[PDB]
Amino acid sequence: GCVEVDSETEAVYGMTFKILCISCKRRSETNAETFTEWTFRQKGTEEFVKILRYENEVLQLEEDERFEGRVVWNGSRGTKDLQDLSIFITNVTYNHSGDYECHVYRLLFFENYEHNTSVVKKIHIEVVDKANRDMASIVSEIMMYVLIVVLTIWLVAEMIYCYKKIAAATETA
Amino acid sequence: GPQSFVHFTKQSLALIEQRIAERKSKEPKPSSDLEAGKQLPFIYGDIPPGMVSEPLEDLDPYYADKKTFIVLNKGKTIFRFNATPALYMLSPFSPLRRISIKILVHSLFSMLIMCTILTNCIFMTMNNPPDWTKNVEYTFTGIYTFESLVKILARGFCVGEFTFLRDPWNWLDFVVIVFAYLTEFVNLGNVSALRTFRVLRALKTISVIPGLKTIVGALIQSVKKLSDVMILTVFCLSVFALIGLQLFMGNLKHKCFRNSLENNETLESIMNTLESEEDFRKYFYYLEGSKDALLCGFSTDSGQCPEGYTCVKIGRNPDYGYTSFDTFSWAFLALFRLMTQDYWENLYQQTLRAAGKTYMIFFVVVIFLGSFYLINLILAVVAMAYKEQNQANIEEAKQKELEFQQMLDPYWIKFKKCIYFIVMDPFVDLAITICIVLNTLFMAMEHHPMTEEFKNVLAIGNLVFTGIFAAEMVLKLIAMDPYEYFQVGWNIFDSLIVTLSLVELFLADVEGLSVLRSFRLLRVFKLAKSWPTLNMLIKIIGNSVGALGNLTLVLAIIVFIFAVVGMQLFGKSYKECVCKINDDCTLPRWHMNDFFHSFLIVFRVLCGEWIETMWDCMEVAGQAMCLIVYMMVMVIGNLVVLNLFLALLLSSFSSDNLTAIEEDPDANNLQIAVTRIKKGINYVKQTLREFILKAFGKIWWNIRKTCYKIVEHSWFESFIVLMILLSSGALAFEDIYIERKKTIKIILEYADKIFTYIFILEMLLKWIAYGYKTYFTNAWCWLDFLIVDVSLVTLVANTLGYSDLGPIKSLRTLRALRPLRALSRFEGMRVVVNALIGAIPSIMNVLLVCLIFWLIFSIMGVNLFAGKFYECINTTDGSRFPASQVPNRSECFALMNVSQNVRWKNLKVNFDNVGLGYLSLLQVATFKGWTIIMYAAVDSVNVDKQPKYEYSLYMYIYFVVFIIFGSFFTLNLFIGVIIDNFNQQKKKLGGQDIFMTEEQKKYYNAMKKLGSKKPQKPIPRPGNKIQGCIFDLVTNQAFDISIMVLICLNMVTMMVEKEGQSQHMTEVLYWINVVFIILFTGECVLKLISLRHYYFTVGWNIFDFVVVIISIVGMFLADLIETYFVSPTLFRVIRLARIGRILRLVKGAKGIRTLLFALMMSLPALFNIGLLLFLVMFIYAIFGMSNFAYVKKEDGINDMFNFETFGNSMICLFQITTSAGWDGLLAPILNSKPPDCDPKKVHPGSSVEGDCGNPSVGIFYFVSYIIISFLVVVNMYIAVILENFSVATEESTEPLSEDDFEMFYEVWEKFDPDATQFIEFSKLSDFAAALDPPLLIAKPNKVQLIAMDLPMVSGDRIHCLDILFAFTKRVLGESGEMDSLRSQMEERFMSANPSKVSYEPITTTLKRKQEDV
Amino acid sequence: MEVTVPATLNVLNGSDARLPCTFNSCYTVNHKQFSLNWTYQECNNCSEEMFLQFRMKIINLKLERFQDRVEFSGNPSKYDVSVMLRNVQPEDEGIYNCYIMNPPDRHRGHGKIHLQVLM
Ligand SMILES: CC(C)CCC[C@@H](C)[C@H]1CC[C@H]2[C@@H]3CC=C4C[C@@H](OC(=O)CCC(=O)O)CC[C@]4(C)[C@H]3CC[C@]12C
Ligand SMILES: NC(=O)OC[C@@H]1N=C(N)N2CCC(O)(O)[C@@]23N=C(N)N[C@@H]13
Ligand SMILES: *[C@@H]1O[C@H](CO)[C@@H](O)[C@H](O)[C@H]1NC(C)=O
Ligand SMILES: *[C@@H]1O[C@H](CO)[C@@H](O)[C@H](O)[C@H]1NC(C)=O
Repeated sequence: GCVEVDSETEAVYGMTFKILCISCKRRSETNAETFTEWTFRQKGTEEFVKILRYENEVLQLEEDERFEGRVVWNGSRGTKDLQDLSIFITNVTYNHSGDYECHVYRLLFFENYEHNTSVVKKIHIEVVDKANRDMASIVSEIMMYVLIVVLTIWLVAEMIYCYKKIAAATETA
Repeated sequence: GPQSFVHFTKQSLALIEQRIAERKSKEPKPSSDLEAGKQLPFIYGDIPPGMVSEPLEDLDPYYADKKTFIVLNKGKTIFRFNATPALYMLSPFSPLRRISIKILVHSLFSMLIMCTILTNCIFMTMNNPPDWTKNVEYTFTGIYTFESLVKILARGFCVGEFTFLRDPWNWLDFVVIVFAYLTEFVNLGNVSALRTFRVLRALKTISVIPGLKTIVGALIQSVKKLSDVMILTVFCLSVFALIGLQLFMGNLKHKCFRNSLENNETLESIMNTLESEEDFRKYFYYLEGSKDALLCGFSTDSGQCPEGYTCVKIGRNPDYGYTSFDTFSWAFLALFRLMTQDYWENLYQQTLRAAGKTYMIFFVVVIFLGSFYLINLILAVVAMAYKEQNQANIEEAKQKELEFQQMLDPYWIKFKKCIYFIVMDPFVDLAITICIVLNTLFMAMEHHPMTEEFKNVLAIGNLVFTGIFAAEMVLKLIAMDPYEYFQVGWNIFDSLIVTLSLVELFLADVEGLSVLRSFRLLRVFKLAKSWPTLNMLIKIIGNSVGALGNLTLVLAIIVFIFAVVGMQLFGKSYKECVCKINDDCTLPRWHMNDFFHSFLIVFRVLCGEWIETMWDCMEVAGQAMCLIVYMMVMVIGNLVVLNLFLALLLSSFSSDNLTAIEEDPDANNLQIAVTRIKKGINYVKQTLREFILKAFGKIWWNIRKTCYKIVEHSWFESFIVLMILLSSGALAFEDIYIERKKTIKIILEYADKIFTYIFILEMLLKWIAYGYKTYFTNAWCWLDFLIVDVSLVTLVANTLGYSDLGPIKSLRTLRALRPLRALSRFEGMRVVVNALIGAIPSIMNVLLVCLIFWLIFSIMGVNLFAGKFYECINTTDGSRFPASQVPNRSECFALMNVSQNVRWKNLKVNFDNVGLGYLSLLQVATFKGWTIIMYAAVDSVNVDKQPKYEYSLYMYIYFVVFIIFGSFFTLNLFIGVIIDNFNQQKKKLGGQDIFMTEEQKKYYNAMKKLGSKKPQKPIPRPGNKIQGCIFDLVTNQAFDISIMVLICLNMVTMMVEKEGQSQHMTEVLYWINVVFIILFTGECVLKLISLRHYYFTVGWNIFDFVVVIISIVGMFLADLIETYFVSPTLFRVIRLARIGRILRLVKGAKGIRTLLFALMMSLPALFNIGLLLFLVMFIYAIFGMSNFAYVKKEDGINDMFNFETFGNSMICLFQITTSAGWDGLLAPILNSKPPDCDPKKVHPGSSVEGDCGNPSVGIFYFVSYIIISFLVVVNMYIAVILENFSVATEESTEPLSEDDFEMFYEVWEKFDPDATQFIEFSKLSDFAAALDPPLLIAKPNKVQLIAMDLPMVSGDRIHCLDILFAFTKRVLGESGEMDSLRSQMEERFMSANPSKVSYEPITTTLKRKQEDV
Repeated sequence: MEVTVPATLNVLNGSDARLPCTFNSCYTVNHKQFSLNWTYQECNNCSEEMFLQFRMKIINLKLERFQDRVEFSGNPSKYDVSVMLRNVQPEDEGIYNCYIMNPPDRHRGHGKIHLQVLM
């Protein structure tokens, strides 16, 4: 089943990065004919330029040079009922930092009814020079060592105490 | 008077008259062995040949005065008549009456009536009969009228004590006659309703067939005892119906309505102008292929309308509108359906989808406390009534048999003999028994997709086995004389079977009974040396048609009656109003238009499925007529079924069978041969050994002591339990939405790392504390060891090396077992587990028998429906092609060539081999998935032929027979032995309860007493004049009874709330409720003024006081709720408070208070079971949500019910705990190959591939689950309820009279003036002679005074309390209260006299007298 | 379909003759699909002349042989399709037929009345 996950927000310079855009239908059993368009406002500017449009299983790329090459479809294949609209950058550069817009245009087909829907997803992408470990993993590892050591110490302390008491009471008689 | 034979003559009549005249001028029971209808006692010898069938004088002296005369049959039965001329016309000497009464008392007369009754029963089963049927029914009514005339003329009708109309059965007969004649002459419009009555001629079987009338009396008594339970059931259903109608009023009218509307149309106009499924599909959202619109909800945990639709409350309820909570009546119907668990899972799913998932709680409570508690209550009451009845009959039979005993106070013959030896040989029989097993195991290798050579192999093998068995049959017949041969039952059994085999080998073209050879292994029960389980089952089936043959017959009779009634009432309607229940305007699968289908419907109702067929009936024939007929079948039929089941259960599994056990003198060939061959094998073992041998530091002890302290302490244990709970929760957090929960993902990883470390530390500590011996000769420690081992393994591999690539990604799924570490930790679960383990050995012993029985049935099924379940369907529609377009499989393949999306597919669960035959039988036995298999069966044609509609119609017989022998008998045996095992465990441990801990027993003893305590304290009267009167008021019985009315009035006030009622009725019903609130508060205030402080002493007066407060705040709060805040969901749940005013109704009932008390006694045990069930469900949920989270969603698996989260999975699991719809969940798991599942489907947001299921895992999952659930919930709830119920209905014995102890003391002072509490033994002989009755002991006292074993203190002196105890124990006997009364009597004495030094006993009066003699 | 009519109806010349016809069809009468034809023949082997028909609405064909004396006198929703012949004349003697279809009920109903005109 479809699950809306959010994309990561930090790409390593020079490497490859996949931008996630997932939009599930409310009821999975229906039919649709989805198509998508992406726009991108580069950090330092205020306007969104269209970069790509993916309709009818053919991706037509805009005439932009920032994304000339360097980007390939990585969404749903050969369906026309497109639920994952993700794109993938190859050779990320600094110019690819800013806001992204994932316009999803869906046309649900019903009994006698045709509903033209639309959704928007905003993603913020920051290009760093080398990967940064997420604070969550760090503090978790740290606390997971702290707990181990404190348990061991508590146990050993209580053990030495009890053992002294036992050695005492042994030869008391 | 063995020669008391005197023709009732005119002289005798005159004598009787003068006797009566002399008695009436001056102004006991008859011997029950003399009464008419009995059999003539042998005490009188034979009849004089001139007296039989002739007016004789009455024998019983009780009638010797009254005007009677009895006549005796040539079968020695009694017929007591009246002497008055019938209708003042025919004296007992009128030749007419003479010859009539002669005819009446005759065996042939009865056999004739039985014959004609059965013939009429057969003729009633014709939907449309010809006219010569009119002639023969004229004959029938003629016969009935004639025999009724002989009765009325012989016996008498106007005058007497033994007359025609003086017996209800003749009432029935006369009713039949008059109905027949009146309808035959004058007729009305609804002639069918008239003719429906003539089925009572079938009821006349009860009257004519012997023994039945006693059975009907027994049933009516059983019902009479079912009085309080019905009231309790109605009351509970009513309470839950009020609750539901409060919560779910109008929810099932939710629908997804399209948003954009053209032509300036509104919802109102639309709903006013569209009345066809097509139009509703145009405007509302219908799931493809469904009949009702999809239900939606407003919350976040309810259904979801697709984009472009919105949820609105409009239209009609689902299921033609018969499923709702809109009015009280419909809510009551729905709850009754929930109680009997009839397709309740659909109601469950609908309600959860329209209201939200958090209302699962409602259904949890209802099912257990309603469905499970009431069935068992009904079970318990029926069982106790029956057990009492039977034991009464049997003790009376002992009394009668006691009374009876007191009344007694050439060369061919040469080789015949040589053959006898060979054919009896203790080895040939064993060989034949192994040959039988080989033959069945040979036949069991028969599967559908079978090469031809396999077929010839099987054919020649079957021929070989037929040869073997026929040869042995011939040998027996030639050694043993034919008569002696046909004497034994097994001989004729094997004879018939081998003869049928030969006959079909006779090319006679039967091809239907060759399967029946498979019935031959039942001979293995012979050599089973009364296998502790097998002979049990055979004697079950024997008792069914043998001892209890008069019950099965009644069941068959009533089923026939109901089938015919249903047909007569509803057949023509089913035919006419047909397009209302079927679009193609043809008859549905379950109709009532001919006898066979109506019978099948009735049978289906007894199995427990009555709601769908009932909905179809209510449309065609109206609601009221249909409801009444179904409810009578459901109530009466299930009553009789319960009776039959429990009868056998108790009769064949209780002290009865183990009592009067006789030894079998047959040296079984089994034991002989096994001893001989055991000696042979030990001999050859010994000679093989022979041939082989002839040819050829205190510190460490301190360490262990210390580790022992820490592991034993209590902080340590509690800490470990905390860690266990945390680890199990961590498991519960990992669903399919774990990707978006990032931080939690990483946290749970490191948390798993630390848990593993902790548990390894614990294990090491235990090792150093206990040691390897003590630790590894334990059972739980092995469990913890295994768990930590798999955890450590995966941890290691996950990090250093292979790092989760191989089957490690499958070993990782065994984390779901980590909660198993809780069983050992909690005592409440350890006791239940222990009991179940103790019961295990008897379970896997009836299991073998069950598998053998089902193996037979599955082989037969495989031979009947091997590869005949294939069909050529239109995948888009899902419909079978007409078998005139696509006749066979090649044609379907040609259509696949040309057209698209057609498929020659096959049922997932079929009979293609014995493996799936077992699965198929499991669905039939549980009635969950059975209908599809049954439809597939009655349509089969041949191996590669398109199925046709009801081509092989009578294959329904196959499933009917199985359900009876499998689904009904196997359940009997299982519940039978299991329940006995529990009774054997209790006795082992002292008769204590085997489901309670040691801390719960204390609680149990207290609440047992604190419940049932008769004596109370009267409340003093207040002093004041203005308070006196109020007190006189509130105490009267008048006052209490009146309040019981205002409670029922309040109940009916809640019952008239319906969906969409006028604003007026809302305001009125509001103001009425206010008045009721005023009145009960007033009652409370009056009680608190009459009883100044003693009001809070009574347990009930407190419960009223709470209800008063709660009801009031329910009024104010709800008012405040809606006005300055808004929350309808809360609004409703707070109005549930007013229900507490109805609960007070159980304060006056006495049966109900007793039945509920049995429940309160049972919570401690049911709570333990509830725990163990929950842990099992949790473990299954983790397995499910990690195996089945990506299945197709094809059926039973929906957007809301699936294994994607912990919420959803637990919801599904709770559903199938009652096995409801487990076939639906399994179905989408059994498809593992395209074009069913796509093994490379990508899911957005995850990395898992493919939505296929694993059939092997899939099957094991559900089959194991529904088994475990049956063993726990069904069989322990029955055990727990059964024990408490008995002790609940038990009273207490405390008959002591205070004046008797006073006289005991007042006489004691005459012998002990110094009040030393001691008396001399020489004076003991006169002390007992001065007491008044019942304490009086008549002289000689010395003979009884010694046998009481009175202890004696120093000085040949005796204490007072020992005399009181020895005197009290004789008048009361050896009762259970006697030692408890002795316990309190000594304790109060020890607290009053601390000088123990003077009470030491030296000897007893028996031992002292033994010293003297 | 059960259709209830009098097999023979005897009416005085000049009086009004109600030709009663009711039909026991379980399905509700949908005026958009219900069909009624009331025909008239002189003899069993003679030609039938349709004189009234309920196709969507009551259609009186105004046959010359009846002048304007035919009226509908029923209520289809109440399963009554009777007609009225005012001021009966001797030439009205003959056979009258009530044909009935009540979709989706499969079977067509037919009632036949022999009207006789008395002096
Ligand atoms: C005594 C035991 C052992 C057997 C009892 C059998 C009865 C339960 C059967 C036999 C006759 C049947 C009855 C035959 C006639 C009717 C009348 C029937 O009502 C109508 O026909 C109304 C017709 C109309 O109103 O035009 C309702 C079913 C009922 C009670 C049947 C209910 C089931 C009955 C009572
Ligand atoms: N088809 C079948 O197995 O018939 C039996 C009955 N009828 C249904 N429509 N069901 C839905 C699913 C189901 O399990 O099959 C069942 N649910 C219950 N409680 N019994 C079943
Ligand atoms: C409202 O309905 C009327 C029908 O009488 C129609 O003429 C009119 O155009 C509708 N108005 C709109 C805004 O659709
Ligand atoms: C048509 O069907 C047959 C199989 O029945 C197949 O062998 C043949 O190649 C098919 N031809 C076409 C037109 O697809």
